[PDB]
Amino acid sequence: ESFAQLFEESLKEIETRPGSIVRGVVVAIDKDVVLVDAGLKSESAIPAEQFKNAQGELEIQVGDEVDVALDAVEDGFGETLLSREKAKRHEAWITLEKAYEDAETVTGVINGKVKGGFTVELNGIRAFLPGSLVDVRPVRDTLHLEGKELEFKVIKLDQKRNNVVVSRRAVIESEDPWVAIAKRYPEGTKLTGRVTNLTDYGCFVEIEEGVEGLVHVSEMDWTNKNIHPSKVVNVGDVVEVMVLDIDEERRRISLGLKQ
Amino acid sequence: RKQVSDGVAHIHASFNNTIVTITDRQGNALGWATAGGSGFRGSRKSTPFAAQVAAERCADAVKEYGIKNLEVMVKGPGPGRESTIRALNAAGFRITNITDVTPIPHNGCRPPKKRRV
Amino acid sequence: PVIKVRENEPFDVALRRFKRSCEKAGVLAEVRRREFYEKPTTERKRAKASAVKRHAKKLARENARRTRLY
Amino acid sequence: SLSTEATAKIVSEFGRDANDTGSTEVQVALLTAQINHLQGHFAEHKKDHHSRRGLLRMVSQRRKLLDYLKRKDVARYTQLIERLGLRR
Amino acid sequence: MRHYEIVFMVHPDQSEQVPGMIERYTAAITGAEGKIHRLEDWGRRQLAYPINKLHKAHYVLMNVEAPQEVIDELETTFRFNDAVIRSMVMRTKHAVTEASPMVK
Amino acid sequence: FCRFTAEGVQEIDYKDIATLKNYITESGKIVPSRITGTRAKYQRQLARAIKRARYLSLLPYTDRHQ
RNA sequence: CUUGAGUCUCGUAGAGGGGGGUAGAAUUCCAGGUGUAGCGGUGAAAUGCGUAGAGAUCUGGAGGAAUACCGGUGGCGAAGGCGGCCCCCUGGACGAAGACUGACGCUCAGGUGCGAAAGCGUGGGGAGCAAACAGGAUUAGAUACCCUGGUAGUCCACGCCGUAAACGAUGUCGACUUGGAGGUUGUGCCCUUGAGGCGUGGCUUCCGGAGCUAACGCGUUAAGUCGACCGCCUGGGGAGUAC
Repeated sequence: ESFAQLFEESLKEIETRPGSIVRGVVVAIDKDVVLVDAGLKSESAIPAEQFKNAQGELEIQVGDEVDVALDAVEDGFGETLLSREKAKRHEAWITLEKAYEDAETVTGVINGKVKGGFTVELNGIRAFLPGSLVDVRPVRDTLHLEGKELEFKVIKLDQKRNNVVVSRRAVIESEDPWVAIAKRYPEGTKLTGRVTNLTDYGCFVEIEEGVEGLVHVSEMDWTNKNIHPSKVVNVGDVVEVMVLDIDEERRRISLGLKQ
Repeated sequence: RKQVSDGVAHIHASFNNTIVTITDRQGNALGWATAGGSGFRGSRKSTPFAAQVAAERCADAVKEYGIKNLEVMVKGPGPGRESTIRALNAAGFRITNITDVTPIPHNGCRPPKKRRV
Repeated sequence: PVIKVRENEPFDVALRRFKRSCEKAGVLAEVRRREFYEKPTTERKRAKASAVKRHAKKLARENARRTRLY
Repeated sequence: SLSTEATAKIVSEFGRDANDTGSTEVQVALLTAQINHLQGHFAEHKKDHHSRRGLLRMVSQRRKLLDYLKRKDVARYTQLIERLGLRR
Repeated sequence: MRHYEIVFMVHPDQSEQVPGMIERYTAAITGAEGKIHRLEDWGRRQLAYPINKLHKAHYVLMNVEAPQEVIDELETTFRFNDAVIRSMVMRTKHAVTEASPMVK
Repeated sequence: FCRFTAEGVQEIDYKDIATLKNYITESGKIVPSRITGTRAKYQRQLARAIKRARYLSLLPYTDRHQ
């Protein structure tokens, strides 16, 4: 009756758009496709690679619940964007938690700087930070035992584009993209960027707060022309890339991957 | 002749023939060479190789001036564009600036009519 | 496309950079375009035709894609 | 176009209520004034054809209005044409 | 009457004469009960390209609510005056009293 | 992803040279609305501003000219 | 009487029109410097320009014409058409609310006006381009295509001409009939918590349903379902010609 109308606004009230409410129960597993049902119009074709943790093998059997993401509806048939990004929000929440007590503590282990800041990895994910953040002083973890255990003390974060440089060792110590496009500029600043869509000439890795990068086909590997970028890297994956070129005018930052 | 350390190389690259002219920084031409002059005619002189050899010839010609530094100004569309500069480099000048100086009007004069072939 | 060779920069690299700059400018293309007079009508026609082609590529092909080849 | 103040003045004079504005007579007056204004312009600028089209249209409209007035109420029309000095 | 925005560029050798010129311009505006809402000597400035062979010039911004006759007169003065290289009287909707982004 | 919609500007200013400089080429040319992602309404205004600047020698018409 | 039609208020976007200024690039020519044998052109050549110093290159000057980028199945205009920037004069469109007028409307034979390009007249101008013309090729020939030159003309003023595949090959005005993806330009609300969310108007591009259609296709911008008025067709040629 209005039973159904009320039930509709009820079901509106008991779901939200992003990957927030851990609701999809894994109702069929087959390599290489997981699939859930979070109270959406259809079931997700999940990769297996959004769900294996830190050494390669699966972690969740039938009935298990992770939220995914949304705001994109129907490409022909199907429903979602991946739950792994979901996870990013959780990471953001832990990073935010720092603010409360002015100190987020986990483990951060940063061996080296792709682009001037040691890389820190938290749980499954690994992030890149600006060069200062790795060390509190001028200590430098190059003399430290390789891939050492500390935590991360945050030095610097870019707040829009996601780059976070964190503080290893020293426990005792405690319009918008395009005007100032000189931060990752200078010749070869390495970046960690998720690829988006590979347009048979390109790969379109673009992460640093509303920009566009290409890594088109010529570098990508150490073979030139026979490569076909879909075979050689991925879809949706955070990779090794650096700038090689910026035009701040005809917004074409032309990144590379042969480095 | 007065020796000069730094100068310009003007590379007039047409569809039919490349012309390389080495000059001082002020404008006064020191030497020049062409693909047509280098012993290439018609099909041959409208090629990168021809351009390169013209460039080489030009370089040879301005040996007595003792030119070390060189800025390149590349004009027009042609094969003799990249090749010529490479040749120049080989000949052994420190290439300082590489400028493009193609005359692009901002819609000015009417071009000649389109060929019917 | 004005360029200056950086200190301890290779020649080849510089050349490549220059080429890239030129490409960006679209100087050669521009030159090609202005070689001969294009009647206004012709210009119009090309533009519209090109647009049409683009549209065809975008939508019809997308529709095709939905169905598998084998 | 006709300046706001001028328009207001025109309305006040011819319009009975002064808030009315849409009275036939008032409208006619407005048209007439505009036409008068544009005469000066068109003396200067004889090749301004596009602009003249608008003027022509306005004139036509005025004529129509006059015609309408005539059938409805003759005396009023007569008065109007005395005021404005319209030959017909 | 009509809110104009004027920017004129003086020859850099006549930079010491500029204030007087400005004053004169103001005076004329005042004469016809014209207001002058902002006035900004930008000073000596490097030109993006060398107009009339010279590389720097002295820019003056000036916003004015004046009748058009006076504007015309001003324009005429500018054209004949050899100190002022370029001018650009340019209409505006409102008074725009707040300062320019290059002054700030 | 237009800047002027977000800022919410009433009119683009030719005097605001820095802003303009983001939308102009290394070669001096005005950058397309595809690349910048500027809104159409604003784009025209921006172009106009640039043109004005060029007239006032605030921006250059081109890189080569002198 | 107020639903059609119009008037008033405030805004909005616009290559809409007319007039007058100005800017920068590029071509051409002139004067001069540097410099030395080629340049130019084509499928390949030659005519042509060059040692009387060309081409290249730099400096200065003259003058005309057009406005790169922006720029878009974008915008404006009744159509023709309209594109750097600035000012002056000026026409239309749309939206927001109200207020007013009170059928004042629609269509239109004759009539009147506007009407690309070429063309004509008189007077200016003349850089580039280029009918005609000349030479060089090509060819069996080449009164063409290609090359080197090149005059009317293109440009401005004021007149005339009154036609174009002046095309959406689709008269104008009004009403009604499933949808989707855009673009552009308003405007109301909403925590603009952000580039957004939900509407509501105008103009516009593409796809497609019913229906229609000889089919192709059209499809809320109809070529569907209807009404009002006008224009026009009646086998091909002869002929849009003769008188």
